Amino acid sequence: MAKLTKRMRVIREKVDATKQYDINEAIALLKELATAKFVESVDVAVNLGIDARKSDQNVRGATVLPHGTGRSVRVAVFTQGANAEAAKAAGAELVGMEDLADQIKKGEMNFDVVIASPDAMRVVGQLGQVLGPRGLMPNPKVGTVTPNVAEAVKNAKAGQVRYRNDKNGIIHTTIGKVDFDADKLKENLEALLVALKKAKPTQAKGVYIKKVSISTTMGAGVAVDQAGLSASVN
Amino acid sequence: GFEGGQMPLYRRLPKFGFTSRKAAITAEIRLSDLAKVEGGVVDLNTLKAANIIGIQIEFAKVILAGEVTTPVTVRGLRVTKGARAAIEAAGGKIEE
Amino acid sequence: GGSTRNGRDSEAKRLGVKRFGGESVLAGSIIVRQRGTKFHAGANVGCGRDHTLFAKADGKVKFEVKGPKNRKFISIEAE
Amino acid sequence: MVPVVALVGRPNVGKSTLFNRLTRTRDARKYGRAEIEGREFICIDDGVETRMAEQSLLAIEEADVVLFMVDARAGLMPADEAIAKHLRSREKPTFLVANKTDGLDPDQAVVDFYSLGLGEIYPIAASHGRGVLSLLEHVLLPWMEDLAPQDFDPQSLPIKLAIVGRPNVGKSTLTNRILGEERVVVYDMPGTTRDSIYIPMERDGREYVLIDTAGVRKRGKITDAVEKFSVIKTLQAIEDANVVMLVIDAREGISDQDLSLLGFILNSGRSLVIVVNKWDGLSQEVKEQVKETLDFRLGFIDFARVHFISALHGSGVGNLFESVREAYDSSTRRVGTSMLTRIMTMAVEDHQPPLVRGRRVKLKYAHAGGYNPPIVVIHGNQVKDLPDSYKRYLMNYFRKSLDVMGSPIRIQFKEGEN
RNA sequence: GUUUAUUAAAAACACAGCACUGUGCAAACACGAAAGUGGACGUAUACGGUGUGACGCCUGCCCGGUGCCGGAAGGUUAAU
RNA sequence: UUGAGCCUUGAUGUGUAGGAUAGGUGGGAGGCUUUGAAGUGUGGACGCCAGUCUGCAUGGAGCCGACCUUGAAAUACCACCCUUUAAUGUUUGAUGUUCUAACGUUGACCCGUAAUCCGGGUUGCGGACAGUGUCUGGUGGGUAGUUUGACUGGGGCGGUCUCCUCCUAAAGAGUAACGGAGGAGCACGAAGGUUGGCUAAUCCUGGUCGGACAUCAGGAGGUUAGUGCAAUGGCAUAAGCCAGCUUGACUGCGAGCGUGACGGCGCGAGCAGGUGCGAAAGCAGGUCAUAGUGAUCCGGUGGUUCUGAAUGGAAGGGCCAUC
Repeated sequence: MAKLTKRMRVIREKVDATKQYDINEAIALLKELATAKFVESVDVAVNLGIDARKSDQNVRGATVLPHGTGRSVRVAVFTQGANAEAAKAAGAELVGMEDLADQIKKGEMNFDVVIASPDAMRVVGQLGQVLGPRGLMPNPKVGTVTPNVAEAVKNAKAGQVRYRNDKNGIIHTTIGKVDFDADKLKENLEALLVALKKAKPTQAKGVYIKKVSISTTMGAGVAVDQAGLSASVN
Repeated sequence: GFEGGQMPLYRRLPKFGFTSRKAAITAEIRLSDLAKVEGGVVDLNTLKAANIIGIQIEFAKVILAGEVTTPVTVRGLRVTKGARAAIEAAGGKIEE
Repeated sequence: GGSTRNGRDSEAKRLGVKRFGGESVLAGSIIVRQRGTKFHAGANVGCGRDHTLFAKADGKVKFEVKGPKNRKFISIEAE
Repeated sequence: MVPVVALVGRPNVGKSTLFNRLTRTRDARKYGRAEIEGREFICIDDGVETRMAEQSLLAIEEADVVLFMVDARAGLMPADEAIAKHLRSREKPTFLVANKTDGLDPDQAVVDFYSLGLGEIYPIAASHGRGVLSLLEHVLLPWMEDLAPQDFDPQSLPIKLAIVGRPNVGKSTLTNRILGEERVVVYDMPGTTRDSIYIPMERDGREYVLIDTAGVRKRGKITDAVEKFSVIKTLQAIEDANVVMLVIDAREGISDQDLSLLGFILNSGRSLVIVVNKWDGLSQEVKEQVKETLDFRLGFIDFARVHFISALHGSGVGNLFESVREAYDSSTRRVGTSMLTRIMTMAVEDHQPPLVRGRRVKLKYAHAGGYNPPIVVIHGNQVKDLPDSYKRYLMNYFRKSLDVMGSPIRIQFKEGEN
């Protein structure tokens, strides 16, 4: 079972106890530290409170962010009675209810990001029974259960950051890879950091942001020179 | 203002306004308080030589009223659409 | 029984007759718990919720039954 | 053997609201069914109470079909998703409905919901009227293919009993015993009343109630925001009885509220049997003979019968079952103008009907206006010509000359002769 | 025996005797915010309380041992 | 002596599929994890042990998964925190025992003082207790302030109090009584909307099974039926009754009326905007009409910038909606 909690004690004793690091320095560090064999993940582990409401906490999904770059994804814009007819004028991407309808019901899919109005969305990104991915899968939520379609296509075309686990009040968001550049990464954090302050209007504690921490794997992680706080949005 | 043990009629009505406080520092001066222009220049702090106007002024509007036919100033004073209409027609500064 | 659960409170019917001012709404016949026993007709659309004669814009009561039989017909003819 | 809609949708909320709107049958009470056309079927109803998880878990496995519920303002909720998953694995069919559907025409259903490991979410009605029709039809069709289970003698009804007492004692636990001797939990709720309330349930046909507000071991689906609603229930407990049981403790019983509670019982006009529960841990010189004596002197002519049980031992268990039956026989006793008139004569001769304003009154027969709580109406002189006291004196006499281990008996007086 | 002075003398109140309980001394208890004091220069055959009412005569029922009675939870006896 | 607050180890997740054992991977099938890497207990969905069982005791294969499938998922390299569980670091509180040094000493003596008070000192005994101060739970008619209507053919007794209809009710109207009679505390998204359509009871007579019909057949009859739930007024232009189709139980306003002391309550066309249905005219602003409920507070929900005390935000409050 548990032999000795020694290998983890010496390691955590190095770089965690809220040792606040330059965001960029952290990333520089992040690729290796203890013998983790290949370049790893950049994560932010954000701790949010409570149960009974979420705004972007335990999301089996992806939301649009300032600085969407990091990845770009496949996108189809489903335009049915909604802010679709504004999307038809917009003419960005491909907009069409009944042809994209077919394409949805065909047998095969690849347009991961369904910007959607009513019919398409249910198919792609949610389905299965005991759903869950090969390691990654077409995801459902993309804020088109908060439908807008035209402006949505601009945001959509650009890309998008997926994060997911289950049910804990602490919202983890995987910031990116280390095959993405250090300063672009910083910007990913800052973007999510601005969003979160935004998030949650429903009082349960008036500062909902505890730890902005940045971490990788193999007992390797650090804290951020916290800069998410309430003052406006920073 | 009573009515025995039949219920207060105003306790048979609700409350509903709301104060401004800004309000008390918003004064209301007239067109014919350019009669008291006392200097060719309409300036808030000259109109206190008239004492026509608040001690703790922070705001004021100039409203209609009779005419005086003279150059005026008006800066930092609000002036109404109708109010400014004829004191424009007497010459005088009046841009704000 | 032994009861005396009472109090009456609808009131009002047939206010005025014939020339009635003339007015955009008349009471005409607001005439209650009925729809016929003062039957609608003339210068006025609809039989009100409680059955109202209330002008088309104006009206003296014209009254007076019609059809081959039937009703008693209250009619409104403009003032 | 037989289907049950079996509402779930997270532990609480409007979940109940929907059952009342699907039911209409009270006093069958709980279990309990929702009727549609010909066929009627039952209905059944983080970090939540351990007891409340155990009942709910108990409900869904016997459950035969299930209904999982979402609100208008509710959407997303991983906990709901877990409950939904549990249901799939264990294997019974589930339909996904959404409570007081609202929105602004069907929109956000079905879109979130496909991830729910369930597909088509039907939106409902309960405060409008179209949205109930689809659900009832869906269930109907398989259920139509099938066709599953759907003086008057003392034995014409099975004996009705409640278990009332303090807002302290773990009465609900004593309730679990009374229903048990099987060593099994039983306070699994189903829903069949108008609104969110409450268990009377029957075993052996005969009805038991659990009542008051907290400490009772009322930790339920919730419905009494204040101290008040619960009382609305105990008054139900009165309606349903011909027997009530008062649990009192020997270490928090006879509180001020409680002695009032017994005083109330007298109004309640239903048979009193007095229970003392969790009484194996009390001190060897009991406190408590005197506690019995103060209640005795108030005084309750009935048959007592004191019980000293625990819900965590059981001693009194048989003696309670027995006492209620004996009490019911006396209470429900076949009566009859003859008996009453004959014993009465003795009484008035012996101790003297009251005189009023130099005119002596006159009694002249009694008859029974019903027996179950025994009422008599005696036609004599005027209402004020007796004091309530003499009424009671003559009543007490009858209570004496023919056994009434049962409830207080009632006497009336009518006038016509004067 | 005692008593409603200034309506009411008794069957009322008291009382020995009896009964019951509480209290181990820095006592119970009582007064006195407490200090102190009384209780007591005493000391469980007492002390305090409470209660009943001479006297005589009407039989006042111990749960421990072991057993019994009802009951369940168990033990013990069962099918196994 | 012994509970538990925290700390990091433990490893994984029952339907066909799924090898079983599919909590939760950025990215997703290199990492030369060099060492010749493994199948052998905790773990694990669940004991459904199996086997697959563990970075979890063997050396035996290039440095090595010894690449995926396939479902929802599952094999290059792994990642993101939970339920759970230890081992270890602890952190802290209980009990257990003993002590003395606070503290107690209504023990004994010495002493101010040839003073039962007291004080100081010595010693004996108790002892971190006891007790008390705060805080704090339970109890508490002992003590304390007061509460316990009104109508009313004397009151109390009783019965009754709102809301509706009818009659009394004197023929505009309006209406007393402890008058006489009865009811109501909703129901209902179809029972609504709209189009198109359809036309009873009750009785005769005749016909399988057919009984005072159960259907069928005709005749008489003329709305006495039936109205969502009284009772009444009203009801064929049906309001009934049947079906298609719809979602106006829309929205923002409102001439002008009735009817209330006031609180106020009701009717109301049309315009405007948007809608819906209907071939089109047109109809649709909840229900046959008449009952189905309540001020004011104060707080909850959602929206708004309106407010907002140095100054910006931010709270609370107003507003709009709703509980």
